[PDB]
Amino acid sequence: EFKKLDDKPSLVDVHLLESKVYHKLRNLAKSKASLTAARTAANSIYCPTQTVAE
Amino acid sequence: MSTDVAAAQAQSKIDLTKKKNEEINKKSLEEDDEFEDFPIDTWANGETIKSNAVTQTNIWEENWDDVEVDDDFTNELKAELDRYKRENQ
Amino acid sequence: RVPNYEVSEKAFLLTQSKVSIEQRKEAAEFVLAKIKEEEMAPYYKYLCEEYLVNNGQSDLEHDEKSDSLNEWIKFDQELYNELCKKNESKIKELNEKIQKLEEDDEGELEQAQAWINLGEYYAQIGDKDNAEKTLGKSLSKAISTGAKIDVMLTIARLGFFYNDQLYVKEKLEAVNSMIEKGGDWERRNRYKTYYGIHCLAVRNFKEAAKLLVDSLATFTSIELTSYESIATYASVTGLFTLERTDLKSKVIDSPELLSLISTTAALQSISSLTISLYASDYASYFPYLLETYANVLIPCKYLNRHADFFVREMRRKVYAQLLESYKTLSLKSMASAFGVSVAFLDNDLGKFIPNKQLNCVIDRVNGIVETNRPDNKNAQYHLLVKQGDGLLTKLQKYGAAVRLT
Repeated sequence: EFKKLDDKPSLVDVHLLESKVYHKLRNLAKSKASLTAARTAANSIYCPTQTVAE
Repeated sequence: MSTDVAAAQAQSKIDLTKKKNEEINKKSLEEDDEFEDFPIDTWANGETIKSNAVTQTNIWEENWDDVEVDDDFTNELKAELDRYKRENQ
Repeated sequence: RVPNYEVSEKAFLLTQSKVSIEQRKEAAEFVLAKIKEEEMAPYYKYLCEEYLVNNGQSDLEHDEKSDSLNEWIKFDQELYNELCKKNESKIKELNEKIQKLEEDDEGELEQAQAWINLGEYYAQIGDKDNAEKTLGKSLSKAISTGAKIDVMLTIARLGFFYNDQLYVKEKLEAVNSMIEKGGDWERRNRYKTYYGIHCLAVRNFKEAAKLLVDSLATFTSIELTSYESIATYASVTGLFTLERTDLKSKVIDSPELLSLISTTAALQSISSLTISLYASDYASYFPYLLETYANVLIPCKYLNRHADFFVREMRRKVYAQLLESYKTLSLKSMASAFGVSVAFLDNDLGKFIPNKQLNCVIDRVNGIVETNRPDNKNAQYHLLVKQGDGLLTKLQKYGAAVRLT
């Protein structure tokens, strides 16, 4: 629903959680796919310290 | 019917008019087709043409079965028995 | 369409009596429920046609058996009266509505689509004969290629519903002709899984193995059994067909299997077997063998025929990999590895060895097992010369036939 309404600096966080999820289920197919996503979301720069550290 | 692989002997031969009578003769030489004596001889219909899965009907591929003994009974008796002997050692 | 493969799958459990008592009984309750709702009363009676006075039969519709552990199959004439009421009603109403759509004229589109709507009802109530006719009229009238793929498949699904494997067989040759003409990928995924399950039901697991890996990566769920079931089919084919290396690489490079972990008993028993087999642990290989038997083959429609074939072949593979790694083993060392006594092992080896797909011999007095399986030039020689006799033989007969004619 927030792909339709994306204007949030907050979805960088969602992307990072998802990547962790998939890593610990042990698939790298979509662990990889989500890390790329979060990185694309952090190109426009609006991230706290904590967010980049993650 | 067929003999051997069905397509390998089916394509090989057909009736011509020249050969036709001559086949009839080889059958008669034997005396009967030998597939109308066999039902008479059992005195109803067979009982052991149903003995195995491939024997029953030729629609499945081979499974190389001829004993029909389930192996799950014998394997459970093996597992449990080695374990008790070792435990009470 | 969709409820149909659930019913068929549950019913299968009542067909056997080698499954657990408590698993068959919950499954029976389910089936009665959808007998009422989905009108599955004709298929209830069909199970009784497939016994004749065989275990699983206790029916009050016809003959009954008291050696059955099934007792939840017992019909009523309440079941029968409820049927005639429902059948009669539904059909009269729904056809009437469909008839008016044919009357309103547009040949390619309106009529063709009206003809599909009959085939869903007849599929639902599990009559193959009436479904085929009405859906035949649809195919005859020009419609989109995807639709044609859908409808041929729909017919082929009624062959797995009754379990007449041949019925599936014929019809899917028609999919393979229309798959490229349509040239659609949506339904390409579905095809690979259907023809996959066909191969699964017969003894050709090599074809299945190549089709079913694809099924994991991308899945369409229409008219196909639940996805946890599709993982269980993939693991069966991989273990049976492929050897250490290929098998190993396959289940580490399939994320789909790994992200799902265990989620039903059948999936768990299959997955356990897998790890033990390539990892070279034979202690725990053997409990898993027993476990697969109970919870994987017997419940599945398409592997219950192979129940015994499966255990047979699997003991050969395990032994093959072991024999590969050793020049010699001692029988006692080889027994301790499995977790089975000394005498227990000798029987098992001795059923495989004269057939000669284990290619080892046993010095009994020395207690060693020796391995004289060639992998050299001598091995290649054995393969080749056997094929070359076969070339001669093929030319001999076809030669003779043409010279004479």
